[PDB]
Amino acid sequence: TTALVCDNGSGLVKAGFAGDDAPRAVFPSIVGRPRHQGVMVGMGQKDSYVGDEAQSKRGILTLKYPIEHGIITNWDDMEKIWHHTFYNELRVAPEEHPTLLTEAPLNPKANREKMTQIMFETFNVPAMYVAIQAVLSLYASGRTTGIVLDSGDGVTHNVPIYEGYALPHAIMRLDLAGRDLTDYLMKILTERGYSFVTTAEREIVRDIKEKLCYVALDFENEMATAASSSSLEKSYELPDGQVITIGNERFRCPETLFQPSFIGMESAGIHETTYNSIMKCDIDIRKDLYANNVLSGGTTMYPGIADRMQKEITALAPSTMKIKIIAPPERKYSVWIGGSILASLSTFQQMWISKQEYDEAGPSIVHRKCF
Amino acid sequence: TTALVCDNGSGLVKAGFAGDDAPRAVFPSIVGRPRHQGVMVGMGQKDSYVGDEAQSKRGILTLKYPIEHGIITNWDDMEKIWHHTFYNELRVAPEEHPTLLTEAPLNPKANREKMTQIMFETFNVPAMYVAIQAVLSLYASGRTTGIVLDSGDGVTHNVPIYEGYALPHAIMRLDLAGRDLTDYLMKILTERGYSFVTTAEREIVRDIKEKLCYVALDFENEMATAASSSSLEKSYELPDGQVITIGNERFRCPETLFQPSFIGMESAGIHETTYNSIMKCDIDIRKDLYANNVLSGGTTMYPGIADRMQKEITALAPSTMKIKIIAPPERKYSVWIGGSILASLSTFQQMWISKQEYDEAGPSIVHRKCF
Amino acid sequence: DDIYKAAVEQLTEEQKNEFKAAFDIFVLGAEDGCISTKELGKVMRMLGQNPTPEELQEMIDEVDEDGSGTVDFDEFLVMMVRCMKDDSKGKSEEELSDLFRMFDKNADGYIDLDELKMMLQATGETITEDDIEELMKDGDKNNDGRIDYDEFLEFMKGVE
Amino acid sequence: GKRQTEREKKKKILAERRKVLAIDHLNEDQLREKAKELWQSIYNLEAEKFDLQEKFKQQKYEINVLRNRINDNQ
Amino acid sequence: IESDLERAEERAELSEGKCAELEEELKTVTNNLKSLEAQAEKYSQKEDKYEEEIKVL
Amino acid sequence: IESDLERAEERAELSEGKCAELEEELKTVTNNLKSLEAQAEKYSQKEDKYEEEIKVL
Amino acid sequence: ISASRKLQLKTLMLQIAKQEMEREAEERRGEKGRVLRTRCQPLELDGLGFEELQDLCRQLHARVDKVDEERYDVEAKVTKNITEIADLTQKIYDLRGKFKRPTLRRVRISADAMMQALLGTRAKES
Ligand SMILES: Nc1ncnc2c1ncn2[C@@H]1O[C@H](COP(=O)(O)OP(=O)(O)O)[C@@H](O)[C@H]1O
Ligand SMILES: Nc1ncnc2c1ncn2[C@@H]1O[C@H](COP(=O)(O)OP(=O)(O)O)[C@@H](O)[C@H]1O
Ligand SMILES: [Ca+2]
Ligand SMILES: [Ca+2]
Ligand SMILES: [Mg+2]
Ligand SMILES: [Mg+2]
Repeated sequence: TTALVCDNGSGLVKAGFAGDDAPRAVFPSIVGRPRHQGVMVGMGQKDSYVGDEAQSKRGILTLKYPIEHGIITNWDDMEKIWHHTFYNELRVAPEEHPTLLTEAPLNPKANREKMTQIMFETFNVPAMYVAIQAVLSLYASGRTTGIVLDSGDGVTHNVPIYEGYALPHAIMRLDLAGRDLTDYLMKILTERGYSFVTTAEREIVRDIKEKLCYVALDFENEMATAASSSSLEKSYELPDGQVITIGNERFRCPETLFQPSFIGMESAGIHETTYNSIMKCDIDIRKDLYANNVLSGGTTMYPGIADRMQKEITALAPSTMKIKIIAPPERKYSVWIGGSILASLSTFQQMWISKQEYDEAGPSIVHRKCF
Repeated sequence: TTALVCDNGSGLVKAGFAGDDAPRAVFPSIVGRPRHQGVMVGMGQKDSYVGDEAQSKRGILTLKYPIEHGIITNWDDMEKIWHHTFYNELRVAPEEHPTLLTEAPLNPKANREKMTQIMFETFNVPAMYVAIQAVLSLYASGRTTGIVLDSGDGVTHNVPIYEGYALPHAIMRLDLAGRDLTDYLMKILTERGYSFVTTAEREIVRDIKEKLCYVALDFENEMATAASSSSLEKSYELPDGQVITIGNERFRCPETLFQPSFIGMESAGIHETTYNSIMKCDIDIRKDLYANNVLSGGTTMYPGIADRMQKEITALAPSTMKIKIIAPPERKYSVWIGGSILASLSTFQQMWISKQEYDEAGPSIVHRKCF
Repeated sequence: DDIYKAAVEQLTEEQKNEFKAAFDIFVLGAEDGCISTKELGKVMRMLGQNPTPEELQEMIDEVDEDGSGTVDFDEFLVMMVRCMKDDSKGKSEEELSDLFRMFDKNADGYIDLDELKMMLQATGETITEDDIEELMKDGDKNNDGRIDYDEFLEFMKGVE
Repeated sequence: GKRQTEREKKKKILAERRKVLAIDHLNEDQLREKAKELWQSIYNLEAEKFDLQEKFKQQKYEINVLRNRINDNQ
Repeated sequence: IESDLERAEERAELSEGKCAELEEELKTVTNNLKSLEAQAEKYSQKEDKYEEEIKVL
Repeated sequence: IESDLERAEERAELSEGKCAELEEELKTVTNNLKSLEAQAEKYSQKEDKYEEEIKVL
Repeated sequence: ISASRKLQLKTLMLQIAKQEMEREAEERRGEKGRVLRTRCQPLELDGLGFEELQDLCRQLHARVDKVDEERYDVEAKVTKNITEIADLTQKIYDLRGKFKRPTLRRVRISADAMMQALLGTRAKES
């Protein structure tokens, strides 16, 4: 039979059968209970709208993501999300399909063990396998080397790989991602008068960020230009009218990636954690990693980031090496495409964690040889 | 049929069919298992890369030479190296070809006996013969007398020969060679800030030594000059950029040959062990040995050694004798060229150790008349 | 794939006339008069199924391969037999290796212009020198007079 | 070790391949029948050896092709 | 155009490698020439000295 | 990409020119070295004869 | 000029190559028969008493053992060669794989199924 390549993510759940080009169903991972009282009788009001249904009734819900930073903080809601994904968005019972979840690097063990225990006890799948979210993104590019920066919505991690041999001592995981950029944008919009507070209006700020923000090639020059002319002010129409005008908030929101001091984080930007991740590698594979830097994940879709990052790394790196940044147009679904490719391989067909194996060793089987 | 003139050496395996000018395949003798974990599936990752393949993937391997000082310390790896040499670099099955290995003087017997046992049992050659590495280097020069200093990469030995009669009581074998010079260079580079530690970076230090180091004609004058001017500082580009500048480390690394007290060895330099080897000979053949001093081996390729050695010996020797140092341009492959010449001789065709002879007397046949 | 043409081989292009009538049932009133199969397939899809134009793009690109921009009815047949394939890849690749061994009687591992020329002479195919060079470069992808097994497979890829 | 152990294993396998020939209890007609059996066995061995030789030539050709492909890779 | 760029890069790399090898060879042979010239000068001086010795003896 | 490809091809052409010049230099120096080797051999023969005559005297 | 005509020409080339391969196989089997007849010494089984038959059977068994040893050695060499061929084939596949994995999408419904669904049973070719 065919395998189910699910990809929990944090912000958008992407799923679909193995062997295709794009995920079959992509929908936000939010579960929102209603918060008001409700007076109409017999309206058929449910107790929790999940997935894309709660992005249409969000006016009277309190949306809450079940995955904070890679890790899962609310297991009941995550179980509800998985149940919805299997039964309503794909309509395939899990009793007859292997599953291939994905997990960020350096995550707590208990999260992974609980994930496998749920998949084997509640949904009762035949066999499931958990894979690191960066190796898949490297599969999708058709490479076999390279250092991949997978800046998702929950957590940004940077896994270097050479000739198929991952370097476990050079993984640099940073917890700044799309959600913190949304919060920072929502916080700097208040400097013009627009106040978004409700958890429903966070979605509106996210839409503003997606449609308007861009990464500046040079920060100081853009700050000077936006403060003199008015060629940058782009307007946007809220879900009820009252258009708003975003000035130099456009390139200040995604600039937080390269200067995490804006949101008070100490660490260095995504332009310098990649160079540090390279320098921890051996001295003889640094040229190949320099030449095959891969971008993935949703947050790396800002217009103009593949040039800013290349300029920064070229500034840091030695002058002789060639710096090349691979930015495929299908960046958002790169991890899932790689997952489909991996699940479609014949050599991989014996790596699944078969159910009888789980019955013999318990949920701690995932840390064992079947990784 | 044709004979296979293999030459194990220590650092570079040189092989080729008898009767040519240069070895057919020359490649480092290193076997390196991978050391990291490896995450890509189906990449076709082998368990041990040998020969010149492991000089390209050395970034994720742990290279380890199977021959320490002439002697062989790891028989499985040496067998692997031989198998590679026969099947992939020459592509001739050994079942149909005699072999002519080479061995340093004064080596342990068990090494030679195990070598012949392997060649007769595993590879199953028709007949093999083991020859001393210095007599061949004397063949290649077209002489019949002379004292040859064969400073390889493992061990430096100095065999005097007159009129074809070797003098077994005058062989002076010293264990300082190219590898110790590489280690000493790697140890003195730390005085400028460059630290090479990994077994892969030893190859980079070896390349630095080959391309930059030279032997000073007079040591104190060079030490004084390099400490005042800056006309010696030559720069070199690492495999990733960050050029380095070598100052008076240039002629201090190969100076260890003439003053083995630098690396803590007690013995006298290669300039004085040759004179001692001559003085042990009879009083009537010392003039001929003085006039026909032969250099061979890789490590004698330093620019300016054929003058320093001549100056030193002229200082030691009596003033009347003429001191001449034969330094052919084809020094590195001198032993193998001599091996080809010896294997191509008709008079030598009945000295091979035929397999039936080995079956009758066991591996201890090599010490017998068939030397 | 081949069964369609085989069952229509005894007939003329009137199969395409029937297809044109079927399109007139749905998309009568074509404006370009050129290769256009995306519109009819999209109209077929619009009957309630999930919208997907990638299949239409694949079908509309399967016709043009010569690069001249023209789409013949034979190119339509090629698209039809390539969108649904049963006996592709030259049947068995092992037989392809046997044929390549037959080509490399010298057993050097590299097919030269001599080998391909003699094989085509044995076939006796009348193809102009331009097509000769086209097939050579399809085989000799790196264009150095040598063709290994991989280049042979690439040249005979989708060829049966 | 293993190499001489391999030789001993090979010679033992060959000895097992040597069938126990005992004709001291059979008429000359049965002797001729057994000789015919031996000749047919030798014919089968010859055919197998010839097929192995042809497949070995094919393998040599494929090895040459693989070497050429590796040269293309470099 | 990307494939064209890759081909240009590999051609340039090969040319530079050959250039480096030729540089090394020329360096070695020029050093040999210098050494031999010094030896020849010393040999001319020695020859004159030997002829003088022949005459006086 | 197009601009980068053009620059790479120009670099390759320059490297090829340099390689040709290096080949010329190498051949010239090789010839000179052979000539001086013959000269040194003549020097050696002269020295041998002078030494023999010195011994006799 | 025509893609279908080019495919037809390629098919004809395949037919010619297959015919040549069949001719080669026929030549190989004929040579096999001839060489088998040549190598295998005929059975001279006329006018022979018991003792010479025993001697001949024993010598034939010894020769059978010898040729069995030779054939076993050649079989070991062939097994080594095919193992090396598989190893180097996987090596080339790794050097020419990666992106060579099958990128196939099932959203493309087969045109035959679409024609059958939208036309019932009056679309029989597809
Ligand atoms: N076109 C876009 N431009 C800018 N940001 C985007 C765009 N699309 C998505 N994002 C950001 O990326 C996030 C989605 O990232 P995604 O890759 O789905 O995370 P995950 O790894 O959990 O799947 C969204 O929250 C959004 O903030
Ligand atoms: N051109 C060179 N200049 C200086 N040192 C060299 C040069 N070439 C080789 N060497 C040294 O000689 C060693 C090779 O010696 P070699 O003669 O191959 O040893 P073996 O006797 O084992 O074959 C290398 O390890 C290197 O350190
Ligand atoms: Ca066309
Ligand atoms: Ca080619
Ligand atoms: Mg992700
Ligand atoms: Mg040596």
